[PDB]
Amino acid sequence: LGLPTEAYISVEEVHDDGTPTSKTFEHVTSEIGAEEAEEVGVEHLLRDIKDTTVGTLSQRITNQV
Amino acid sequence: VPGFLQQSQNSGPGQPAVWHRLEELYTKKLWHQLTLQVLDFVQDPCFAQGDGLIKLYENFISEFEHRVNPLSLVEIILHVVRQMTDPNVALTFLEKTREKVKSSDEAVILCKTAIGALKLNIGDLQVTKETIEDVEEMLNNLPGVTSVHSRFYDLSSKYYQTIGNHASYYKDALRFLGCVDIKDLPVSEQQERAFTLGLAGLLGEGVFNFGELLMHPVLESLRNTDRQWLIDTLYAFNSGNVERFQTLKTAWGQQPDLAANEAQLLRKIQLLCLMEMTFTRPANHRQLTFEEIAKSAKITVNEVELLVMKALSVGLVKGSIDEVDKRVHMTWVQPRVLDLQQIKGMKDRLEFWCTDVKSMEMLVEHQAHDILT
Amino acid sequence: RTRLLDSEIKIMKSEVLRVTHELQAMKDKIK
Amino acid sequence: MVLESTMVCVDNSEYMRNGDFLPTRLQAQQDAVNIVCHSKTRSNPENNVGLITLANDCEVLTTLTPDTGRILSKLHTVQPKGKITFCTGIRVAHLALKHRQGKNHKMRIIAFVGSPVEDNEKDLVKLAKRLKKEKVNVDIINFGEEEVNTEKLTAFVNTLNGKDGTGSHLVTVPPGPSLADALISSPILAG
Repeated sequence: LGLPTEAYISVEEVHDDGTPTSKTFEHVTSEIGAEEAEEVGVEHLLRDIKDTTVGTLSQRITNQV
Repeated sequence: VPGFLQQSQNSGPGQPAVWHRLEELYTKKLWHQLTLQVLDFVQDPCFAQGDGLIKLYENFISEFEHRVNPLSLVEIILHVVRQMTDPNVALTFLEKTREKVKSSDEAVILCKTAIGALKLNIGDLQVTKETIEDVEEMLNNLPGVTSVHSRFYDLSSKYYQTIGNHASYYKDALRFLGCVDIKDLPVSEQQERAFTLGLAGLLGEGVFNFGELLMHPVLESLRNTDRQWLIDTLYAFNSGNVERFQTLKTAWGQQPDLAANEAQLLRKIQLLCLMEMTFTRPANHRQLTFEEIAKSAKITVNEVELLVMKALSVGLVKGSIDEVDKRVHMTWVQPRVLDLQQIKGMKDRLEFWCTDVKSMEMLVEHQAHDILT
Repeated sequence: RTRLLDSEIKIMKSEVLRVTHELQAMKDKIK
Repeated sequence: MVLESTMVCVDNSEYMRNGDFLPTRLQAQQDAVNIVCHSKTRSNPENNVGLITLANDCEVLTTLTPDTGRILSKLHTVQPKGKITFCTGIRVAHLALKHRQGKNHKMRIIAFVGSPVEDNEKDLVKLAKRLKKEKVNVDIINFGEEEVNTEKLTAFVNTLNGKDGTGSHLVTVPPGPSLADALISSPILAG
């Protein structure tokens, strides 16, 4: 599910409701970078780049998670 | 100076002993004992103006001590104003000393907070309100002192004094709760401040958040000392909506403020009732008869045909409304907070439906296991 | 007076660090 | 050229602001660090000196280095205000000496106490017995002010150096103003 990296940024502020200190890490959106000739080491063994498995197993994964 | 502290400075009981100790600190050069213990004796208010007059002499001693201004100067100024009494030009002198000697920039922002408060006492919504804006710039984004933010809250509360803007009061009181160290605030003094917060402070149209501030624990416990029925009436306007019995009670709870804004508040509860149907009830019970809205707007059922349109007009939340029975069944709504313990969020609505989905997901797997491969 | 001399000595220590920084700046420039 | 690396712990606090020792206690503390770094340099050029405040924050002000230039810069603008937290700092200093790759260099800690420490005596004594197992010499020079008689520290030093141990000297602050040279002589005379 989701992605391996979790992004947190720690900031100091006054909570509007009034939590004391209000200093904590804040979650931020995270993404995967773009590289070339990187999965030749790994994906070459497997891979499934086709529309054949769309709606065959893709629906199962979404229902699964 | 050493002779002055030994005998003339003494006023309250134990003052000769503490001043003799202060002389030992002066010789020992222990600024920290002078910064905390000596200022702690100054903190005691029994001496009142007399300690403050002595404090001007002690301020010269403090200049030799060179104790950190954010701690030492602010405490000296807190009792310096008591010595000043009515400061027609005394305020300029204390501000001048604070400006001339600054251990840190943070102390300079503390000087600004004092300047604004003194200006507020002599003048209203003039340079002092602009100085309150200047203090926001001076504070910048640093809440580490926390007490400095409370001083910033004090001018923000002073801005509420300068212009009624009860919404500004609602923001400052919330800011005070965040920047207060804890419940270390004198409970009785805060309960007395909460008595005002329970009365004029929450009676002001500025705060009505269905318990976002009202159900916050520290203020409500202090507001318990304030009439409980008035405190209940404040919750009642937000979630009880029309609360006609509470409407009679609100006049009893606080005649000031409520009487002045009774028509405006009546309009606000009518808007609150319209928001209440959609967030509290999603579908089904969200749809309701025009007569219930007539009771909700405390208006006649024939009048509610006209009235629902006015409540709909505010359009605080975008939705779909059918006038067949004035049923809501609307779209987007923003609840200030969820009711109870978010019982709807548990198996009452959410979670239970999610459990049902995975069993159906298993049915998709059973339907086509070979295809999954 | 004596405190001013002590402040000058601290600045002199910073100047010794600055001579090392100048050598580092020269080394980066040399590359 | 005896090889030794010392993780000294400096103190920055409102107590350190007091200038009873020399013009300023912090300046005197900086002077004390200067002599020890010079003494280590005389003993061996490769000797590494590193220091950190033990008050409020106990990280690493400078990683241990043979050159003393970094040590001098860290002493500059030390900025004193944090309340002393000796227990966290002493634990950090001992492990930091192990952290250094060159463990062959002898491991020693010199610390300055400017304020009384609010810690259970048993808790510091338990750390001191662990320090004895680590077998790293620790000598503390109290500066300006300390818990009266440094009783907890005296027990801590005894636990650190018991059973005919190094018995590294613990210097309680001399009452009133103390010359930096007077403070430097006791560590030079014995650890």
